[PDB]
Amino acid sequence: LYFQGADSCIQFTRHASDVLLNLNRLRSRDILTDVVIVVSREQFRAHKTVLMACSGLFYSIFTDQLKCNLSVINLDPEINPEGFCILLDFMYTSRLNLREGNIMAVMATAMYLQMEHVVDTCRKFIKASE
Ligand SMILES: O=C1Cc2cc(Nc3ncncc3Cl)ccc2N1
Repeated sequence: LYFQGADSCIQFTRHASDVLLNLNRLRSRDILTDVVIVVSREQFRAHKTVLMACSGLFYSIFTDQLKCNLSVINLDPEINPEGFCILLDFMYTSRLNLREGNIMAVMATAMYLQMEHVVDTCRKFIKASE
């Protein structure tokens, strides 16, 4: 549906999440993906704009006039690829699959990627688990 928003424009409730869903479908089909992220020898295709929109690190990389033309970006080879995969999934879905078994790897990776709200959330869940 839609609603009358604060600015008095018509606002579409599901639009942002539909856009994100459609970008994730493109990613699944490898449509218009323009970068490969390499972690611990594993490769992940993505759209630079989505990466930038979610991560301070990717924002810095792709606004650099030298690095914005790289179509392959290697990350720290100590990054847990599953940690990366979970965060990439989050970027494209809004859903973060946080578990006791993975939380430390996810949090370290989010710190490295400068994903501040994810780092905060990871912090709170650890606080509670201790
Ligand atoms: O009304 C509409 C809005 C709209 C968006 C799209 N786009 C996509 N659809 C499915 N998978 C990926 C993408 Cl990017 C296609 C048809 C229509 N029709």
